[PDB]
Amino acid sequence: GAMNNTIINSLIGDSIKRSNVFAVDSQIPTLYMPQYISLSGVMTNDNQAIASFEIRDQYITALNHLVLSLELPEVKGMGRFGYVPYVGYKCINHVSISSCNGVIWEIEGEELYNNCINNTIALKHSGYSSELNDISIGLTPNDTIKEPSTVYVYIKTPFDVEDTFSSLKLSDSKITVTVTFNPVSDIVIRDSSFDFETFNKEFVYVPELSFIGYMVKNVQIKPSFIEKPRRVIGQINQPTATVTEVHAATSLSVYTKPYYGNTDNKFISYPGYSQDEKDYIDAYVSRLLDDLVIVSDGPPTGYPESAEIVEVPEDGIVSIQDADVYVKIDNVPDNMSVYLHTNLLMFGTRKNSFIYNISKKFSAITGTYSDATKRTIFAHISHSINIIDTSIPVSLWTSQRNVYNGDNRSAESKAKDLFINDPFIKGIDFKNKTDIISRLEVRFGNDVLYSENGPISRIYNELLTKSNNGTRTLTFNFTPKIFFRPTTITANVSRGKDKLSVRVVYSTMDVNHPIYYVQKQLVVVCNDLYKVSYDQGVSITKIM
Amino acid sequence: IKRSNVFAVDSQIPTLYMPQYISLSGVMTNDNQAIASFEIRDQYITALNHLVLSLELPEVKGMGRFGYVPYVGYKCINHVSISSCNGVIWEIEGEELYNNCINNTIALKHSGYSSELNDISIGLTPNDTIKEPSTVYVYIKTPFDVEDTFSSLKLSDSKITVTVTFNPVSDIVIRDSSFDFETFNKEFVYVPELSFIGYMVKNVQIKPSFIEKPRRVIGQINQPTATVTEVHAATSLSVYTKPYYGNTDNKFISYPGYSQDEKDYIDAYVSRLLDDLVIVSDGPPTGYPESAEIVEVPEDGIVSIQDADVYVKIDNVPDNMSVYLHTNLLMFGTRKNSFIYNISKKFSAITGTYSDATKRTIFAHISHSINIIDTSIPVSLWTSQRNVYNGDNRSAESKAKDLFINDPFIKGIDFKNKTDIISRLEVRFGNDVLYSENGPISRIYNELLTKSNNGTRTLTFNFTPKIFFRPTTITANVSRGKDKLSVRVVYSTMDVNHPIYYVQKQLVVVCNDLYKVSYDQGVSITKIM
Amino acid sequence: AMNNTIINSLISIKRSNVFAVDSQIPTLYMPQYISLSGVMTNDNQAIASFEIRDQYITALNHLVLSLELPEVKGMGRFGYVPYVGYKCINHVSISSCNGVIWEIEGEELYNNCINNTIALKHSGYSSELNDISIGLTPNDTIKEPSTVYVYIKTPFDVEDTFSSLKLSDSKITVTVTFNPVSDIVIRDSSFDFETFNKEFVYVPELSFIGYMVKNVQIKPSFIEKPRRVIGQINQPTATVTEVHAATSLSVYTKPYYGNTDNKFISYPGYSQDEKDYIDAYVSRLLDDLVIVSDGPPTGYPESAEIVEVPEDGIVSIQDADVYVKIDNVPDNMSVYLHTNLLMFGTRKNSFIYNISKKFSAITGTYSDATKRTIFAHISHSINIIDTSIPVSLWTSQRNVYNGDNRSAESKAKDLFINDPFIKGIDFKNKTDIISRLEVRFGNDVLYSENGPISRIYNELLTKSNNGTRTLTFNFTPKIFFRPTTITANVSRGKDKLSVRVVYSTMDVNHPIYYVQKQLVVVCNDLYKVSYDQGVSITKIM
Ligand SMILES: CO[C@H]1/C=C/O[C@@]2(C)Oc3c(C)c(O)c4c(O)c(c(/C=N/N5CCN(C6CCCC6)CC5)c(O)c4c3C2=O)NC(=O)/C(C)=C\C=C\[C@H](C)[C@H](O)[C@@H](C)[C@@H](O)[C@@H](C)[C@H](OC(C)=O)[C@@H]1C
Repeated sequence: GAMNNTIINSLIGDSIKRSNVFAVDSQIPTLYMPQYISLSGVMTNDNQAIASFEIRDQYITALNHLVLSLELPEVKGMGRFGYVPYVGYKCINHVSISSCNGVIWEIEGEELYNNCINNTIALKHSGYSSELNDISIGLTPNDTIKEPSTVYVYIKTPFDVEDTFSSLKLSDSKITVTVTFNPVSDIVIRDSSFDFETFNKEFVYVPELSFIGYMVKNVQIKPSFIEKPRRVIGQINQPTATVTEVHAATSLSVYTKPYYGNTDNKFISYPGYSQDEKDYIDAYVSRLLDDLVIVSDGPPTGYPESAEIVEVPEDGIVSIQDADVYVKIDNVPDNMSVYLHTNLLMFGTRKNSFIYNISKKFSAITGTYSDATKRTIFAHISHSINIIDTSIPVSLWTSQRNVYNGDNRSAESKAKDLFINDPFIKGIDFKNKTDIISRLEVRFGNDVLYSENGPISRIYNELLTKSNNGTRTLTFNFTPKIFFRPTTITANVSRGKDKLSVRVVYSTMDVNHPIYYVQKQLVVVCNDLYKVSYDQGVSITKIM
Repeated sequence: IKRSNVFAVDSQIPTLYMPQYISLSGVMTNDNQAIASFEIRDQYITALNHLVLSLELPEVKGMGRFGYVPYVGYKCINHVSISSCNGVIWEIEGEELYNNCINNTIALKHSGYSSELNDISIGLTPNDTIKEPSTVYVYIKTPFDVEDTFSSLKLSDSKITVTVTFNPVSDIVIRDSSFDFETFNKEFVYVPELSFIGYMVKNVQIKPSFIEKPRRVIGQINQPTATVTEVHAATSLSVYTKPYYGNTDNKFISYPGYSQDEKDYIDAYVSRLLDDLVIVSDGPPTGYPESAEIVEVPEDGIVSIQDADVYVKIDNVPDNMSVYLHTNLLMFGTRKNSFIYNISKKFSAITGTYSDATKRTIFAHISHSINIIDTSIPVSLWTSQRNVYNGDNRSAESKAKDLFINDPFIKGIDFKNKTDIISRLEVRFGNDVLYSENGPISRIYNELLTKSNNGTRTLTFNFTPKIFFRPTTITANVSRGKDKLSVRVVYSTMDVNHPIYYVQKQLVVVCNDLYKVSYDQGVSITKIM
Repeated sequence: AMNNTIINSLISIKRSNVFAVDSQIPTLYMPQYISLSGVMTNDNQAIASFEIRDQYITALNHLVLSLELPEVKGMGRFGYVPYVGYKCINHVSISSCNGVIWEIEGEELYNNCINNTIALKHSGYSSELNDISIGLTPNDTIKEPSTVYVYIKTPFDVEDTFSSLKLSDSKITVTVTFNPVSDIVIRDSSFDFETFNKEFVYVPELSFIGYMVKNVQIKPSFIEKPRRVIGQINQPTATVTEVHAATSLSVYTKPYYGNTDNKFISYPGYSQDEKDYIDAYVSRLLDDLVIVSDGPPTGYPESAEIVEVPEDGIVSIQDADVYVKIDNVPDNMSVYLHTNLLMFGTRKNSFIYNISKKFSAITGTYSDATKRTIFAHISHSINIIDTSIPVSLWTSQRNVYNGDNRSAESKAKDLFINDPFIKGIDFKNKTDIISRLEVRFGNDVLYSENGPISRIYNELLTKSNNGTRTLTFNFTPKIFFRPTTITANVSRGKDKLSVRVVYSTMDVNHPIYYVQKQLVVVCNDLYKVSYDQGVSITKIM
């Protein structure tokens, strides 16, 4: 019939005991009923915004999947304004889940975001749209820059790992969820024209905590284990950080963070919603091109005396030292000539030494002059502009270290600069592309626990977690979560093996390049093992 | 201390079986709805799962614009029924099968998602090939696939009949007026083939199982209520809206083809409007209705349509010709002195260059505020009775390029289902409120828990693992009248002078009822009560 | 707060605890990421040997091969193939003192990782590596040095610690055989490949997750070992002998470019979509297709038929009409179309495969500043096959015409592509050239299909967009169960799998007809892992 005769004869024609692979006994589970519960908080104000949510109900036996709502207000007025990508996560400074017995679980804003970086849905929900993240311009004092919106922040906790099995049980105890918010300055990208002073005064965080509550008939509570993260931020430009009292750790993550305290946090360009490396680069090239190639009737005006604008010769090639720039613009009027800004942005430590000129990073600029709009429409640009260039704060171009003026752009271009205060920036560039760690050494006391010359620990992290944006992580727990006691790195207090000392070898950069002056901070995250006890309320105990 | 072996495991000998991919040709039957019946009866086919329906799409020859809807294979399905001699074992509505597969990129690609199928192709001669023949594969996801061999549909020497009801070819096709649909609808025939993974099991040990059967109730047009009766044991409840285009001719100004992003829909619309929006002509433009207000662009480039300023600057315009802006391309107004929804006002800057060689304007950059809703407005609503103005002030050429879209699985009020029109949801078990929300938090949980970007407002009752456990259901009380689920929605208030306000809405409520699979004297299902 | 309707609904039968679980103490162990430098050995194939023997290392899994790609300096066009790290691999073999435990062919390891986006990205998929870079001076940097990571997916990773390869105080040798650097590199004639091939050396490093296990309790396990059979060139048959217990059988086709110089007109670089391949081809052809010149164009062969575009704009190449209209053309110059850019035919007065006929409309604007044509919109019928035709076939002895009527400038821009993992007859493996598939277990027919339904099931069951015609026999969960296999009957002759395909035939006047095909049949055989006196495998028969 339908089955092939070769198969029928292979089977039809018994002694050995076999496991039933075609049927299973449908086990009756614990009688329960779930419900999505949303709660309004209590706002408190260094005058940091803190939201407190109290969960106390006889029928809320267990809970998991915490989602924080945030009502973003209508933004009216003049100037350029936009929210940072995944705005909802960037709002969060700290989250604490505590009971009468103390803190059960807590996370720093950046660590919660890092744990959700692989979750596209959670990231989209937190605020990733052209409506929120593109930089909008307000023309009149009553013009709407941003329409009001609601964002949803998934607060991933260890209670979600195995759904109902991992859920936080409530032993007739009061659970308080505390959310500490970062200043609105962090989540906003704006220009000088925008009235931030008024905005910061008028802005208020409007949060609402949602969770999946479970009403369990005759609950049989058993003790569980929980991994609690603990971060350590090293001193400015120090290649070392130490995590004290490490007794039972499931993982250790190492990454870098830039420090922009020495700057005004202003940047030349921002790509808006489009977040690819190419998008960041293109946004920068587009901003520079306005001043880089000028079609004018006589030498261009409105630029500093320090600026050296050169007329493009008949051959099209302009020679800036060793660098040759080919500039050819079509439909240029007979009364006008093509000009090139040979030193748009320049840096140097000594008056007659090596110079880093952004105009030298261009090799070919082709376009057509529009008689109707009286502007140059660029066709193709050949350049060597990188993600680092786009990530250089404006302050460093005009820094005291620089012997030259630095910023030779027009006043128009300078006015379009945007303040970026994103709290979750990693590495030294906006895309965290440049790996500035040449070598990583992890020491458990005096002994060397781990060492690497390549980011193989990041490769394993990215592979094992199926993430495209991982960190140099040392996982100690390869045992299945919830159903087993996690495997940890056991300490030896007597031998001085109760600390994790991380040492890195930062890459050596050129002093005549502005990124050299971007202050660095080594972030070391340690996940400590704790035991959840439900005897006379919920409580946690550090495994030692 | 006693420790569990985490580095080694005893390799259990499984049930002796042999799988085989079996493909069957059906029996076609013809309201003259196309129905395909597939009979599965073999002593050696002990169990089956992973149903895949193949469809041989024919060569499309002739004149006019033609293209298939994205995921054409899923859109073909109106209903699927898996039945035995004891009756229906499992059944699903076309849209619900598609909804269950929306997160499966592979299944969606297989069903027909290509530039070859979905881009709108134009036929120039009556014998010109518009679309080349193709075969699409529709994965009919069933609860028998959840845990592979463990969840498989067992055949107790019983006849299993797979019945596939097909939607009319009108639903899966996007065409213009020039296309001879009358002939196509007559000539078109569904050519199906059902494939499945069959298992020959030596000494099968069948045990009873549980199955979730989806039930849907579609509310009346513009009625914000729907009720699912005889709810005794439900595992979930999904709530969504569907647009109803009966009050229209199902014609739309633009369609982006294969490129399905929100931006792609918007760009396709802007491109279609631009042909009539900015005109380079020798004297005032002709071929437009008297109702049209085409204004010559002044020297400064700014044309003022009320409070809205439109900057229009076209290069290489001949000395004998002038640049013109259509100030009321598409307009809507309920009353003569009320708010006006003007599509030309949705543009702020239009720059381009006139080509002397092709005698046409090549647009460079467009600054506009056009949205996904604009692209989703049926042409009929612009020329609606409620509109005191003419409405459609486009050229006869532009109007002839309009496409009929009859996609049966459209949700919300826009083509991308972006706009959430439910302001408040209220679910009642019997008479008592089971759940209520002011925000789409149930949709957020659905999208998060299922790792889907296109979820619905879903109330999940079962958070217990499937197949290995009896699903956690909402327990009913007949005596208290708690034997039904009533859904009441409050729609988001829109301004009356916007054309989309007149899109008829339909509330869809899906209930997953729990059934017990019994294998005593053939396969049979029993509703848990 | 909980709703009153829920509280009233809840407030004898045995129930499984779904809200709590006993946290079982696992086997005491400690993991460590261990990286090892190899031993390089050298038609004169590069082989890297990695020896794993340590008292602490009890078990291992997740093999990752690191490769140090050197700085590429000099003149000419150069770029690496996408997923360069996987393409480097010819063979991988994990062996003990008792012999080979597990081994895979380079292409099969890549096929097993094609659904893993992360593993593919790590192996080298960037604009920095895969876009074709041009070197202007002999000391100009074409490619900056980079490190690529190749995830060698093994059956020991399936269930993490449970599936891990245990080392019974035995020496485990990981042997990696490398394909020639010619395979992983896309370059032009201007590039000094001769020097590069001499100077290039594979710099590998094997990383793995080692486990130090206190009081390990080793139990025997099962392993699926792949076997590949490549049929004779263009032959629609291949047989895999000694098939006693197989879990699956995959069937696919590969092109053979031995009859060519492996040179191709265009390559899209990093952008790998079908449209990207097509656009890169159109862009390369357009330079010679539409010429703006002062009088008839020069620098083309005598065989070229360059026609001046009439006032009408339409140029008629036989039945095919090409509309060409270029703006801002100088008064002294005219618009010209190359009516036979690439042509193929087997007879002097028969059907022609002309590439110029594959164009219907070409619009653009002439730039006075750069003295070149800037194309705006192109209407064409160019396909993935056209882009996949090797240059040799256009100039082949089968062709009555000259074939390649492009300029010397265009011909110099041709790139050598030697990617070892190309499937089908096109670069995107779009064209399905198998009309029918027949699989025989011994002399009896096991499976037959007229459509690629086995490929559809493979793509669906593995959640992959790039699958093959696969016959899976094991639908039982891995590691926790003995896999389900086709059972042989040596006495009845049923101890081999014979695959017979029916290839759809191409048009003899179309250059792709002369692209050689190869049938590839992959069989996964079941083996038992024994740990008694070292690690050893035994074929299930
Ligand atoms: C993290 O989850 C684990 C929980 C551990 O803790 C502990 C104590 O809690 C558990 C649950 C809460 C379970 O619900 C559970 C199962 O439902 C289950 C098995 C199955 N395991 N074995 C056990 C021995 N038997 C038998 C013994 C003698 C002859 C054969 C065979 C099956 C199991 O052990 C379970 C289990 C535990 O062991 N499924 C079956 O019974 C079955 C009908 C088929 C199984 C098919 C696959 C093989 C299996 O799905 C595989 C893909 C894995 O995914 C799981 C094993 C999973 O492990 C990992 C790792 O993934 C565990 C559920």
